Amino acid sequence: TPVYVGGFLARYDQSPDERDVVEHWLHALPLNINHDDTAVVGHVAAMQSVRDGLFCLGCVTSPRFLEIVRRASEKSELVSRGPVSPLQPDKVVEFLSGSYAGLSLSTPFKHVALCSVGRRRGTLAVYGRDPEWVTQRFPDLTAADRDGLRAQWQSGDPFRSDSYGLLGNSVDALYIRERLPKLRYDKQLVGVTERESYVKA
Amino acid sequence: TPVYVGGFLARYDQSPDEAELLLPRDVVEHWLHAQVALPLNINHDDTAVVGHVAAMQSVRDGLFCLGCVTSPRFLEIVRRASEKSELVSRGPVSPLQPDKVVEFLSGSYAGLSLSSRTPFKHVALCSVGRRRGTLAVYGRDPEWVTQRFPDLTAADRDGLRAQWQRSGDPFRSDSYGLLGNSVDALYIRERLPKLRYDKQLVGVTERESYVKA
Ligand SMILES: Cc1ccc([C@@H](c2cn(C3CCCC3)nc2-c2ccccc2C)n2cccc(N3C[C@H](C(=O)N[C@]45CC[C@H](CC4)NC5=O)N(C)C3=O)c2=O)cc1
Ligand SMILES: Cc1ccc([C@@H](c2cn(C3CCCC3)nc2-c2ccccc2C)n2cccc(N3C[C@H](C(=O)N[C@]45CC[C@H](CC4)NC5=O)N(C)C3=O)c2=O)cc1
Repeated sequence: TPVYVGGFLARYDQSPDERDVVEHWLHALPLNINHDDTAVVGHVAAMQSVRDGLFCLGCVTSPRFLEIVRRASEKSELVSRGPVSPLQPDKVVEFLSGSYAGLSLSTPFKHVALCSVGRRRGTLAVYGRDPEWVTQRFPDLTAADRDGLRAQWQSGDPFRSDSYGLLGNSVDALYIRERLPKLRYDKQLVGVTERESYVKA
Repeated sequence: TPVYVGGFLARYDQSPDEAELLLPRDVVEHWLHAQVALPLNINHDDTAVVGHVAAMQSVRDGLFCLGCVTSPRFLEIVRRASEKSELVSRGPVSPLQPDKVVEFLSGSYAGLSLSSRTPFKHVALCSVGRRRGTLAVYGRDPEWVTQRFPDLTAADRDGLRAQWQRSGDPFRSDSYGLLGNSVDALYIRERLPKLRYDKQLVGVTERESYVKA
């Protein structure tokens, strides 16, 4: 029972302190925790460029990883408080949404990384059990674009690390400066403020 | 080898944001005159006892306490995890020497929080205290850690030292517990800002200590 995650990898809307490049850059891409090849959880399942940025849709497949997340979610207050509105409890989808709230890329496309908060602004990670559902979270998207994505989505366990790794990668995150302000930005920007979701930001 | 941790539980010069966090000097000192040794845990969780409180003392600027982290099951978990933490790797500053375990405690559990009505229930290592000034300073030597705190005076340290001259591993949890509790901390708002306020308040300039704030 895998988990999809979707978001923008790069946001044309925003000027860095760091569209042609990407569409050209196109014609098994893996997905890991925080850019650490001993921590591959699953794969990208689609990329696509649109009116406002590069958008990505990846799948989270690893039995050992998901097991940590399940166990770890059982001992989290945030998770226990559940999600909102009419959304139904999903301990695993909520704990990811909290832990790895951000997305980042490195063909020219090396891999996609789930991280606590992303390098390039506007890169909020939306988790969920259904790919259509996660695309439907982002108002800027269109159904022609979802056609681009659904076209793509419609080994063994590659996970070297363990809880301890994750435990250590987690408290690095705690010291990234003004991360919660940055994360709420990608919210009021990519519109997952509007369509309700499992996002904890 | 255990790790001591020290800091303010409450600051008299500070007005709370919640009315329920009032502890002033007259109430603290009354309780100190009141009559096991108090346990130390992670986030007020009775399953996460990592050791004990070794001393408390009312002093000019507040209530201060020194605590000891003895648990081998806990410390082991921490040891394994600092092994995989970029912050730990970057390393401490100035002339300090690397202490992976000490550094990771300083990151994960930057704060102290008292549990109080035997009116002192316990003390809690936690990622940030709701009282301000509750920065938690870790180190291998009780003295050294109290020397990290400017507001303290020899008379105050003599009272402290006189309490640390006082085996049932009490920890009942695991990495999963701490994993889940960490991503809670991620969504405490104005956390890093608040820790930094704590730093400047109590003197701990961080160029003389393992604090990571
Ligand atoms: C506000 C903020 C957010 C994030 C971070 C920052 C960070 C803070 N700490 C530390 C802080 C203390 C302990 C942890 N570690 C990191 C960190 C950096 C690199 C890899 C892993 C981690 C965890 N951070 C976090 C996650 C992912 C990041 N990147 C950079 C990479 C990147 O620049 N890749 C390039 C882009 C263009 C070109 C040249 C480089 N090609 C590429 O592949 N990228 C796009 C990312 O995924 C990243 O920069 C910093 C601040
Ligand atoms: C800026 C900020 C800092 C901390 C928190 C806040 C928090 C945010 N989240 C959530 C947020 C998302 C998931 C976790 N959980 C917590 C939380 C609370 C209690 C225990 C564990 C956790 C993790 N938080 C965290 C740790 C310790 C706190 N306490 C409790 C204690 C306390 O109030 N003890 C009292 C005082 C008077 C009376 C009734 C209670 N008698 C007592 O003994 N104390 C002195 C504190 O500092 C605490 O208030 C909130 C904001």
